[PDB]
Amino acid sequence: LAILYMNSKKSEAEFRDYPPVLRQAVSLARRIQDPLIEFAQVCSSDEDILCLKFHPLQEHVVKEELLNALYCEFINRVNEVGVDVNRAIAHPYSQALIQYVCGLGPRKGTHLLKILKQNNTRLESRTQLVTMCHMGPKVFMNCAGFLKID
Amino acid sequence: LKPKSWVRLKRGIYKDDIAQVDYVEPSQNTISLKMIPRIDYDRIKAPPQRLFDAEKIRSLGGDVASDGDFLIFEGNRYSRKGFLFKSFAMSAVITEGVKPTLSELEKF
Amino acid sequence: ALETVPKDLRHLRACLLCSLVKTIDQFEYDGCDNCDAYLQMKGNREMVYDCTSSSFDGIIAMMSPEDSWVSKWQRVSNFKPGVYAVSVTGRLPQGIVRELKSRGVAYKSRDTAIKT
Amino acid sequence: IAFSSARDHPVFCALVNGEGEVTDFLRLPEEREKKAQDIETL
Ligand SMILES: [Zn+2]
Repeated sequence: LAILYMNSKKSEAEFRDYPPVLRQAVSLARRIQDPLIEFAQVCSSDEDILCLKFHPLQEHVVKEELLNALYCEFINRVNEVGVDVNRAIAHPYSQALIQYVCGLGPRKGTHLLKILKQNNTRLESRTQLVTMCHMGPKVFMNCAGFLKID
Repeated sequence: LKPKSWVRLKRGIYKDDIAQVDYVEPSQNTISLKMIPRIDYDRIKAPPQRLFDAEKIRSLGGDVASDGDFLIFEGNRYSRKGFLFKSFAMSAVITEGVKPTLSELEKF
Repeated sequence: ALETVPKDLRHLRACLLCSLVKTIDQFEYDGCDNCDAYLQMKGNREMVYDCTSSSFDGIIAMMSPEDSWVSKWQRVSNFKPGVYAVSVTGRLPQGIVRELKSRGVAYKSRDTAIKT
Repeated sequence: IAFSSARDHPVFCALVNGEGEVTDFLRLPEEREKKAQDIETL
């Protein structure tokens, strides 16, 4: 995974002067703390996650089905671990996780973070989601359990 | 060299950067400008233009003083509502030969 | 006489009514030679910086303003011989321009420059 | 700590704080004297 992050354009953006091997070092240091966070943070897209070698024959399986199966395992893990929106606002690294929170995704998540950022305030309570943001009752029903608040 | 105008920087780290002048001190000693920082904050040393944010910077350390939406740090880095308002030196900024495009109108 | 010519070419500014160029301390100490009864900028700096601007282009040293083409095109022919700016940027505040109109002086913009 | 082929290639390491931010990094580039100084700086 650190090789993948080292090669990723994201690492270039985050560390422009650092040599490639220095980028592996930070990714390894992040992975040991929490592989879920690092894996989700580097595997931004389908083209990225497919670079890891899960099985020698993975290139031959149907991509729509493989990607769905892998993201389903990410969704499961992110919902078991939960996501802290406050640290996601303060620290962009965790912003990747909400995409996998059930009931949410890129469109809804980026909107939610954009609002919370623009307001410059942490979520004091989960009721703040429907109060401050414009998310509907059913998505709130789905995701409220999986959203942590320190 | 008048307020509400558009100027560009020539020397220093702010190479070829488009900025805007908001207010000029009646003493004409220093001038206030709207700009985007290019420093690393002492972590890359032993970068492109992107908007400043006031929360990822407060953990590296240093003398940081926050009073709500107003922040002061690292040699009076005047800041308000997430934007920097520190003043520039007249020799480093060039006023003529800018001719701003629509993209600048959306940044500030 | 030479009291009207810049003492030093450091800190030069052009009056914004008559475009006469002098050093900041020359205006502050002696005042503007052509325009004093309608503006009254002698004895303070607040009025000086409100009306008078440092942002001017070129200088024309006018030796015989009475008999010169450059003096006509520039509307300085009835002024005293001295150094003038070719073009000064800015506009008077919304107080003296009204007072000037009230006193019968038609304030016309010294910003001769064409935009782009 | 990360590295490569090592044939005339250095070893790099980065200290990452609990929040995920990175601190100042260290470069670790007959052999006994060089390794001894590398060990000492480490
Ligand atoms: Zn005058």
